[PDB]
Amino acid sequence: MENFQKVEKIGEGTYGVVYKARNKLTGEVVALKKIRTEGVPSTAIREISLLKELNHPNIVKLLDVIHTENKLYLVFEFLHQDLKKFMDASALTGIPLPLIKSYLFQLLQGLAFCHSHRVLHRDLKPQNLLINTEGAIKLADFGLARAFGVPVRTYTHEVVTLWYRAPEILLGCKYYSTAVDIWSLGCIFAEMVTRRALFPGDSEIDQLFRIFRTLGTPDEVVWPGVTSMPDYKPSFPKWARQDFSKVVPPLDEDGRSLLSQMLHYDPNKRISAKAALAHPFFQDVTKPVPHLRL
Ligand SMILES: COCCCNc1cc(NCc2cccnc2)c(C(N)=O)cc1[N+](=O)[O-]
Repeated sequence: MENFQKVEKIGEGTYGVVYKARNKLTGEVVALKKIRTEGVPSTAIREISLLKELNHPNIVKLLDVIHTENKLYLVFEFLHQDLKKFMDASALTGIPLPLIKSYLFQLLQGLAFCHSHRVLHRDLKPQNLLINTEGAIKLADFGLARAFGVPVRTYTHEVVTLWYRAPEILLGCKYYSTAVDIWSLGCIFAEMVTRRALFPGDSEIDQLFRIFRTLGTPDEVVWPGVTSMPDYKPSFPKWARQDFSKVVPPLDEDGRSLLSQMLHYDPNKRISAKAALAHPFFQDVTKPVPHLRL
């Protein structure tokens, strides 16, 4: 580095190493990501740069895009904990419903904001939802997938998780819609509630079949056009749909009704972030503070 003092290694991200660092001139504490081959594609630069203006309280702020020495670094606002770690830490008694509801509400506001500006995330997962001691939760890395794409493995060879991937993506659709993020968030919502991943697939077909086993194998009635998707095979086993009462017990009917709308197969029928914010589930939403030991 030069202007940033490295405090500690956060880990290996989907695009490269991430460090907690301190700006030597301002003293500001940030997350510094070194982006992975030769020359840095100008298109990515222009696209990522546009993200500097995508500002919202529930979106991790992109502070700077440094393109020097033909290297690429992204400087982000720093938060002390991610939802994956917080969930593992809450596995004992689970995250209280009021906090789950507050987090879901805030995440939907972030999605509504990005989606209104036509920006998609495409790879939402607990690891990129960040929280602070004030009860805020923020979405990290919106827009990077479009700028850099999503790898099978990270640079250290870790397998990028498929657990939150929408079915249209798994079936080969080339054009992603905002619906892909609602799906991922629905999966995360279900995981906060049950304390178990909803669809923990370990391959693309295992991921797809896990979805089919729970929500039923999609057909033309529920998803017009599904049998014409690039990777759809008429040989897919036909599983009957299970009851949500069995999928996320003991979530109440407001919660199950919202989840069901976030997991509709047809992207076009899937609830939008803005409409989800108006769902009765949020009638009694509050902003509790989590128990965070840093
Ligand atoms: C390398 O990824 C592993 C997943 C966590 N990854 C991240 C976690 C963050 N914060 C929460 C946190 C968690 C643990 C320690 N210290 C801070 C931040 C950030 N912007 O503050 C960035 C990334 N990331 O850009 O990846």
